[PDB]
Amino acid sequence: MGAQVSTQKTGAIHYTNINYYKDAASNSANRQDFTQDPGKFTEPVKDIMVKTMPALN
Amino acid sequence: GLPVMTTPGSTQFLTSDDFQSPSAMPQFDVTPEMQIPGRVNNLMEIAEVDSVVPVNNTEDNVSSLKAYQIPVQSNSDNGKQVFGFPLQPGANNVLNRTLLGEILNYYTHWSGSIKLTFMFCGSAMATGKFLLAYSPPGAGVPKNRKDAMLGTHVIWDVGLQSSCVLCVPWISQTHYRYVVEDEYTAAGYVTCWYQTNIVVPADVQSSCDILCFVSACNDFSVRMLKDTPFIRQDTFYQ
Amino acid sequence: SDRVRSITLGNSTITTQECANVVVGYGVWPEYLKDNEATAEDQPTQPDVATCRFYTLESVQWMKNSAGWWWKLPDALSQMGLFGQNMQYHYLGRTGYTIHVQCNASKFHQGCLLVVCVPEAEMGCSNLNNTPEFSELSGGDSARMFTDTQVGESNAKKVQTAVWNAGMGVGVGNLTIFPHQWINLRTNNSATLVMPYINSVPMDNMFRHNNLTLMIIPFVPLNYSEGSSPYVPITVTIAPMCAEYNGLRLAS
Amino acid sequence: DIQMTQSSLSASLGDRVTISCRASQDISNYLNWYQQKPDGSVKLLIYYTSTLHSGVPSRFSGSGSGTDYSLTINSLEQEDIATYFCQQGNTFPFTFGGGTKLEIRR
Amino acid sequence: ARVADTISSRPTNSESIPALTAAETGHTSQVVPSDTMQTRHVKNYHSRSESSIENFLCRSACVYYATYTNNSKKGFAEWVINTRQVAQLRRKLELFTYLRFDLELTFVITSAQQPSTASSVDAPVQTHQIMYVPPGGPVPTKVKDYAWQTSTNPSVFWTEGNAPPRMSIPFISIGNAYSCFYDGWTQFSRNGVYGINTLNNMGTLYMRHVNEAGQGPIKSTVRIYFKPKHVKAWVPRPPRLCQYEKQKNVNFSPIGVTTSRTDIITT
Amino acid sequence: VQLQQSAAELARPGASVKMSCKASGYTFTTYTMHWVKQRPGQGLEWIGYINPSSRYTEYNQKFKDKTTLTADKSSSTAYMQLSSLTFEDSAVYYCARRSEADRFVYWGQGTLVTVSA
Ligand SMILES: CCCCCCCCCCCCCCCC(=O)O
Repeated sequence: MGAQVSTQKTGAIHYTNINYYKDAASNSANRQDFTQDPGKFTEPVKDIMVKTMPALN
Repeated sequence: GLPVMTTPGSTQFLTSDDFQSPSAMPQFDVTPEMQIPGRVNNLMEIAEVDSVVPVNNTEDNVSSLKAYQIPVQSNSDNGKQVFGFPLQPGANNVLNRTLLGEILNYYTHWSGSIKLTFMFCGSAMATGKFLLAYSPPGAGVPKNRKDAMLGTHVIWDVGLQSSCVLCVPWISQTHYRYVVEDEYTAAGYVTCWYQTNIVVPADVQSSCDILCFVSACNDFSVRMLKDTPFIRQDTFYQ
Repeated sequence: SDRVRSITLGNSTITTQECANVVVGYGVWPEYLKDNEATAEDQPTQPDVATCRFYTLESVQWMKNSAGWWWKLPDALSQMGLFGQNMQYHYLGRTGYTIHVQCNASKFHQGCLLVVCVPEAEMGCSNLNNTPEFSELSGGDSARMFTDTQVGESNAKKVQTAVWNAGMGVGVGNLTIFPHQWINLRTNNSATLVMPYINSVPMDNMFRHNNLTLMIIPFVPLNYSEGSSPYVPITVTIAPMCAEYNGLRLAS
Repeated sequence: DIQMTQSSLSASLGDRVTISCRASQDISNYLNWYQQKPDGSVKLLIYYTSTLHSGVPSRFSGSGSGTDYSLTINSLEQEDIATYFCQQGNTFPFTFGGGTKLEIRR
Repeated sequence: ARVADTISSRPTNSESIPALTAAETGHTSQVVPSDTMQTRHVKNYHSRSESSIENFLCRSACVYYATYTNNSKKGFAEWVINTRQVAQLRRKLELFTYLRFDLELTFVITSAQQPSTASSVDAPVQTHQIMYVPPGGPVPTKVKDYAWQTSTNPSVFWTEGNAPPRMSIPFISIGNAYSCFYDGWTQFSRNGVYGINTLNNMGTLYMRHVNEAGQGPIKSTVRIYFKPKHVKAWVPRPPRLCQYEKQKNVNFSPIGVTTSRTDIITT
Repeated sequence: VQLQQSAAELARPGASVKMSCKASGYTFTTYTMHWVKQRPGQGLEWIGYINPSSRYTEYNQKFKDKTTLTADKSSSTAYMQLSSLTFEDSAVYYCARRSEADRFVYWGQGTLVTVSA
C-alpha cells in the first residue's frame, strides 16, 4: 500500500510514510536530497589548471 | 469507530514542521522544466567563491573604493606591519560583510578551514617579499616580526604569479565555534609584515596596492540556522 | 604557451599575446534551442555568419579619477550591422555572447580592473519614489559611467551611481559571485568571457528586456610617473553566439 | 512643490471627529498623519492612507484617494486633544500641512 | 552529505607550487591545509545537510497582516499577493535570480473586543471566510455581496478556537520559474513602469466575518505565513546591503560597505 | 531607541548657534537624520538631512545658504549650525529619523531658538 521505508537522520533507524493525496504538490518537503557541484562557480574556466603547476605558462 | 487518544502537541503551529496538506487547485498542470544555467544545490558553494574583503576601514574609506586597497610603500626601516585583524568571520567588522561572512550570519555554529588570497596590484618592475602569519590564541597579538614568525606563516615572493594563498587551518578544542563574539571560542589573529622592502626602479611610483580575498575550503560546515541581524524594518514596505 | 589565444568568429579574428584563461559561463557553452524546450511553433531564422561576428563598441578613457562604466548588453548592438536589423523585424530572439575587454599599458603603469557580467541588473533611482528613464539606463554602444559621489534626490529620473554600491544596492566586493575576470596591468592584458543564454523563458523580446549587463570597475586606480604615456583607453568587443529569431512582422 | 491645504475643530467627548486635508495634485495614497501633543512631542499615527502604526489605538482611521483625504476619530477622549498634521511623501521636498487643533465643545 | 577529510603530510622540497596561483583568471584556488604545512590524518564526520537549499528556505515566514471590523462600513480586508513587504523573507528569496517551488499557506486569526455601550455583551464563536480571486475575476465591494458565493474561486471557512487553517499551492506561473528581478518595461515603447512590478500578477486575497454584528464590535486580525516546498534555485546573487525602501522597486540610499575601526593594525 | 536634543539657546541677530541630537538605541550610520522647523503660528517645515555614513548633506532650497549639517560616528551625534541669524529663525527645531520610504517614526523633543538683544 505504498509505504516507503527510508532511513532517519542520525550522527556517527527507519521511518515510514504514506502519501494520502492525489496531487504531487501536497507531499512533505524533500529534506534528504544532498547534492553538491561547486565546480561551476569556483572553476568556470575552459582550460583546466592543475593545482601543483604554475597558473601562467 | 476506531478508538484513538490525542497527545500533547495537538492543534499547534510549529513553524518548522513537515506534514501533508490538501491542495487548493486540484489537477493543476505545471509549466515543464527548463535547463537554466547555474543551479545551486547547497549554500556551501556560494561561500567557497572568494570575494574582496575591506581591510582599510579608517572611517573615511568606507563610502569609497579605498576600503579594499591596502597601502604598500618603500620604507627606510625593516620589519614594519602591513595590516592586522582578528579571525572572527561573523563578528569582526572586516569579515562581517563578505560573501562568506553573510552566509555565516544566518547560522550559529561554523567549522572548517579558511583561505586568504593576496593579489599584488603594483607595477611590473616592482619587487617585494611579505610574511603572512596566523597566530592561535592564548597569548596576545604579535607586536614584532619575531613574535609572528613563531606561528603558522608563509613567505610570499612576488613575480610572474601575482597571488599567494595563506590557508589558516582548523585548530580548535571543540568541533564547532560560535559565529557571535565569544571569548571561550576565539580563533586568533591574522597579520602581515615586511620581509624585505619594496624596491622600485626610477620613474616607477613607489606606492603600490594589495587586494585580499577570502573563501572557504572543502571541509567547511555550518549549523543551527537563525535570522540575520542586518536587515531591519519598522513599518510595511509600500 | 598558455598566454596566447585566437578566437575566430565569422570573418573576424581576435589575437592576444598575454592573457589569463577564458572564463566560460556557469560551465556551459552556448547552443541552439532544443525541440523539447521550445514553445513557438514557426521555424526560426539562423543566419549565423552575418550576426555571429565581433562588433567593437566605442572606446573610453581610463583616468586617475575614474569610477567605472557599464553597458546593457542586447542594446549596445542594436545598431550594429545585421544583428540590429534582425532585432527590429523579429518579435523573439535568444543569443549567447562572447565579450573581449582589452586594455594595454607598459610595465611602468599600474592599475586593476574588475570585468564582470551580471544578469538582470536592475538599477536604482536617485529620487526614491520613481524609476529611471531609458536614456539614463543605457546608451547605444556608448558607456554610462559611475560616480565617486552620490546623486542628489532633487533629480527626478536619474540613476543612483554611487560606485561602491554598484548601482543595485549591494556590496561591490561581492560582485565576484558572477562570471568575472580581472585585468591586472602588471600581468594581464585582456579578459575574455563566454556567456550562455540565461532567462526564465526560452525566448524573449530583445527591446523591452536587457538580460545582461557588463560592468568595468577600477578597484586599484591608474597611476604612472611623469613622462609616461597619460592616455590609456579601454576597448570592448562583443560577438553573438548561436543567435536565432522568431515572429517576423513589420519593422517597428 | 505640492501645496498641502488643511484650522481649529470643536467636538465633545464620545463623538465622531473628521479632519481633512487637500493636496494640490495627485499624490497617489502617499500621505502620513502626525500628532503633536501640547507638551511638544510628535508621533506618527497613520503611515499610509489608512494603515495604522503599531502602538496607536483603534479610534483612528484614514480614507481618501487622489486629492481629497481624511482622518476620523470615532470616539473622542481627553488623550486625543492635540494638533494633527498631514505630510506627503511623493515629491521633493517633503511638505507638511498646517495644524488642526481639537477642543472641547462647551 | 559528508565533508572531505584531511590527509597526512611530509616535509617537501620541490618545484611544485600549490600556494602560488593567479587570481586574475577568475578562478578560485583549490588548495587544502595539507599542501602548505605538515598535517595529521583526521576523518571528518561533519555533514553539509543543514545548508541545503531545501533546509534554508522551507520555514514559515510572516508576509502580511490586515485588520477588519465587524460592525463597520468599509470593514473587510484585501491584499494583492506578493512577497516584498517584509524585510526578512525578501532578503532570503533574493539571493537567487530565479526560483521554482510549491507553496504552503497558513493563517493565524485573532480577535479583540471594541468599546461598545450595551449591557451584558455575550457573543458566540466567530466564523471567518478567506476567498482567493485569480486575476480577472469579480471582486467584492461590501460584506453582504454576491461575490462571496465562491462557485469556482477557492475559499476556506474557519471557526475560532480550532487549529489554524492550511492549504497547499502548486507552481502557478506562466514562465518556467519565478523571477525575483526583471530589467525591463511593460510597454514596447520603453515608457511607464520598470522592474519586477511588470511580472507580479498572482491575485488578491479577501477576508471577512461571516457572522453578523450582534451587540458589540469585534476587530479581527489575520496573519499570513508562506512556506516554500520542493525548491529549485538558479544563478546566485550577492546579498542586499542597503535597507529596502519600496515594494515595487530596488531603490536605495547609499551606505558604506562596513562599519569602521580606528587603524589598519588594531585587532 | 530615542533621540535626545540639547538645551534651548539664545543668540544675537548676526551670530551663530549649534544644536545637537544625540541618538541612542540603534546603529547610527544606517539611517539618515532630518531636521524640521516649526514657527509658533504656522506649520512644520523641512530643512534637510545628512547621510551619516558618507557625510553627504542635502538641503531645501530656502535654507541652502544659512544652515550647515555635520555628524560624527564616534559619539553618535548630529549637529546643525544656523548662521546669519534673523528674526525669522526663532522657532522650534526637531530632529527626526526617516523610516522605510518617507516616514518619520522617531522624533526629538525640540529645542527653542530665539534671537534678541
Ligand atoms: C486557501 C485559499 C487561498 C489560496 C491562495 C493562493 C495564493 C497564491 C500564492 C502565489 C505565490 C507567489 C510567490 C512569489 C515568489 C517570488 O516572487 O519569487
